Amino acid sequence: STTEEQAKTFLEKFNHEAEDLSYQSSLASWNYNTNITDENVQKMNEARAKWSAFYEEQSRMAKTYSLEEIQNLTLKRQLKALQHSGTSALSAEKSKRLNTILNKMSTIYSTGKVLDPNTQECLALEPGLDDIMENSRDYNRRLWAWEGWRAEVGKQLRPLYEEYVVLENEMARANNYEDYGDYWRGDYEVTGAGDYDYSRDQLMKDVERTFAEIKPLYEQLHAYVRAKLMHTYPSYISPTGCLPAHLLGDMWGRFWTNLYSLTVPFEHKPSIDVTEKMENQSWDAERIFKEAEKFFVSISLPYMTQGFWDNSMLTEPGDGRKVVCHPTAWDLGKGDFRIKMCTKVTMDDFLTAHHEMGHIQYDMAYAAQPYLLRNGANEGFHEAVGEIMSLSAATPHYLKALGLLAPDFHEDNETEINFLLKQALTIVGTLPFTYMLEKWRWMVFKGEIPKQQWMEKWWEMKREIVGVVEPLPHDETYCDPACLFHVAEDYSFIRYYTRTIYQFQFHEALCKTAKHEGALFKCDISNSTEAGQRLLQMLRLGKSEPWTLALENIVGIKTMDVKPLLNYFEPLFTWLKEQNRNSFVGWSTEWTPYSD
Amino acid sequence: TNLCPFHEVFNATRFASVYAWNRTRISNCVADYSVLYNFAPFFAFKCYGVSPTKLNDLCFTNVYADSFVIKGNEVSQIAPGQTGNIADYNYKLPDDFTGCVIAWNSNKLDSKHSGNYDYWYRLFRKSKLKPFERDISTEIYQAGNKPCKGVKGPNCYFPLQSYGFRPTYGVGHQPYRVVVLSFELLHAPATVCGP
Ligand SMILES: *[C@@H]1O[C@H](CO)[C@@H](O)[C@H](O)[C@H]1NC(C)=O
Ligand SMILES: *[C@@H]1O[C@H](CO)[C@@H](O)[C@H](O)[C@H]1NC(C)=O
Ligand SMILES: *[C@@H]1O[C@H](CO)[C@@H](O)[C@H](O)[C@H]1NC(C)=O
Ligand SMILES: *[C@@H]1O[C@H](CO)[C@@H](O)[C@H](O)[C@H]1NC(C)=O
Ligand SMILES: *[C@@H]1O[C@H](CO)[C@@H](O)[C@H](O)[C@H]1NC(C)=O
Ligand SMILES: *[C@@H]1O[C@H](CO)[C@@H](O)[C@H](O)[C@H]1NC(C)=O
Ligand SMILES: [Cl-]
Repeated sequence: STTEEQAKTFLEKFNHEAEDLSYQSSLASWNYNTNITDENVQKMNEARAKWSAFYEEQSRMAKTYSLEEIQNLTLKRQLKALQHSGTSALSAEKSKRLNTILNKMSTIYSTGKVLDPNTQECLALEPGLDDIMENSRDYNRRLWAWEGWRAEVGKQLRPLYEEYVVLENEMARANNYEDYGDYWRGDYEVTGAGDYDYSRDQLMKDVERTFAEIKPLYEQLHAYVRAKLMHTYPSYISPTGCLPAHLLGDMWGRFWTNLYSLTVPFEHKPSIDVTEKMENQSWDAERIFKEAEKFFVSISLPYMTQGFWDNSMLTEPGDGRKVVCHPTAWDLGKGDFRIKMCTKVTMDDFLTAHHEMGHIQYDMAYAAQPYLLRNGANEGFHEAVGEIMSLSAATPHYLKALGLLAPDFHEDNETEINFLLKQALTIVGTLPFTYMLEKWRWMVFKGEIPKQQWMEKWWEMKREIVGVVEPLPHDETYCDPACLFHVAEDYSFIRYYTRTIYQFQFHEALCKTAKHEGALFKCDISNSTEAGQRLLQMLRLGKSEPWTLALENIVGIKTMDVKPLLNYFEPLFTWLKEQNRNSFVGWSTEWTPYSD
Repeated sequence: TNLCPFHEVFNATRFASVYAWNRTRISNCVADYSVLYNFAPFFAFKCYGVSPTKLNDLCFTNVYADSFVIKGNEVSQIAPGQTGNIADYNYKLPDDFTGCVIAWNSNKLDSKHSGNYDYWYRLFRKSKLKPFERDISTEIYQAGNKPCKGVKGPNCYFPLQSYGFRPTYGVGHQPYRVVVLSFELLHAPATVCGP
């Protein structure tokens, strides 16, 4: 009458019997995203229905086995995931209504149009209205064209989200939680290990300390952007103050890349554009990732299996099939590794291929781990690991080595300054907005503010740390944060904040072992077999051991810091300080634009 | 010399599960092991006991053969004196067995589209399989205080599981036909001796 062998045998049977139901369920989805038609969706749903029921019925029997008697740590780590249930905790009504609410939010975000101009011009949200937002140069046009989304979709989605908050507040507390914020933060908690313990309350302090050391760079960049935008758009945007909500390229202000044309460091000079060197010298789609596989081999990593070059789709359909292609890299299960991507000859496809191959190699690295541990250490490792090598492959040294750049080329100061600013506009432009959104979400899930003051506090305390002002007031009739797709579909936003920090620490730690002397923004990791082994040590670890042990293995520092991130942008800060000598850095929140 | 089983035991159409191997006793025959090279490009030919150089001129009393169909990761598990999940519950080899092991890949025949469910491998077993031991009859494994009462449910599972075989699996999960050849010594006038 053993008390732990029972758990061991149950886990063994689950592991050995859950692979057949999952491989053929994933293959149905793969066949769906290669020829969309009536039969393929039917097959995908039919295969997913066979696994949803199995997963819902295995948890009910895994819950019986206690988590206190069990002693072996790698058994509790696997059993904890299966013990935790999902939406199958609320009663019949609270789930048959929650599912309906979620579907209604998805539908109402999907459907939307505005009619600002003559009746015939009822431009929908995408792609015409998005294009005119990201390309126009005006004030009245943008204002009267995108007052629609924050005043119609927001009004549509107020009551449903108001009900959703109180309906899902009493869903986490069923699973022994304080509020939904605890459920969201539980993805990082690791307990039961000595000297490796990270509570939910510690992550808040970690984020609040991490955000404090990036303020000088953001303030300097904000001052530079404001100074340029005063010159570009006249009679508006007061010389000292905050930026308007619109006018910043993308609507929600997540990215700042579309303002690159507005703000360029040094004009009359060309950036590195390796697209004609790939055109005059003929180069097809196969070699585009064949050379990437060559690079992965050069960093001393295993080759790609033959079960990848026969079946994976790597170009335009070209045979009458209708498929919507976005760059992904599937992991079908038992030994299968496939990549689907529409390839065209530019840098964007090249770097995207590098990213997808990097993270599919990460997926292949931990293939030996059981089914319940075939994932990254945390939810932010895959994207950061993939992006590290895309960043490392963008250097001019590696490009010259591959033969794409002229041998008789010397990297000028202006070109490297432009490259640094182009990366900064997209990297540091998302950090304070992501932190803003996640802080507001957490603070509203905890119920700190009343439900009668939802948008007033949102705008007032966004104008403080993001420093973006909003034209005209919104007196609790306009659900503003609902415009984002991630908020409407209930997706996590912390991953994007921590991914940048993780990748910037990983880059420095990896290139210190590669023995590169000089600047960090032109550092390259190739022909570095020992560095490849150091990285593979972390990659092969999997999720068996707590992510901070992986952090210590790859780097050696338990906590996460921004000093590696600040090392990359030191020349940018040094130059920008010299550029700003007659301007006043700061976003004193006193002026408003809605003064009639 | 006359249609010895050394070829007719490899070209068989349907093989057996790993727990019901078809042992064959090799009668009087000549031990020409260099003609097996004319049957397929084998994947594994390494073999223990006697170095292959000396195998040209040797003689023994009787030779026994066993046939399986197994995955790829478990090919290295059939080596003597190893521990695992198939080498200790379905087929265990003696530590000092003086025979040879041959295995070759068969994925264009053993794997069908939409899955082929005709092979099995045991997973649950109370004791440990002694070297050269077999058992085919299954019983509902007792993994609980409550008696199984001949049925499944809580703590009572089914040992045998079907080998999932698909034509798109990686090299790791490709079916591999396996034949194990072992030599025996007695105190009788020997029958099989090499040329
Ligand atoms: C298109 O659909 C057919 C349905 O018969 C199926 O073979 C597959 O999903 C697609 N075929 C090709 C060649 O893309
Ligand atoms: C937990 O069990 C596994 C086998 O499933 C074993 O390899 C591991 O060593 C055990 N944990 C410890 C701490 O020994
Ligand atoms: C790696 O070494 C080879 C040696 O021939 C060299 O050609 C290649 O450019 C190197 N890769 C780099 C420097 O990225
Ligand atoms: C780049 O460095 C050179 C080094 O002499 C200097 O002359 C030039 O002014 C610099 N350009 C900048 C900092 O934009
Ligand atoms: C066992 O061997 C006998 C004699 O060769 C053969 O006829 C029979 O079919 C074999 N079993 C299997 C699984 O084919
Ligand atoms: C197996 O049988 C087929 C048909 O007789 C024959 O062509 C083949 O040569 C045999 N296998 C060997 C010994 O390679
Ligand atoms: Cl805004």
